[PDB]
Amino acid sequence: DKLIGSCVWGAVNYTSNCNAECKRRGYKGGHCGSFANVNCWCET
Repeated sequence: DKLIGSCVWGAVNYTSNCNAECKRRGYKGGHCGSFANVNCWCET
């Protein structure tokens, strides 16, 4: 998975629309994961 933004509010590069963000960038989709779902991971 490609990381390109923080799912948790406060962290640098915050992006709530993880799914849309990934789609907009150039990935099929995206989903928040990692520790406490703080990182947004784009489905490669």
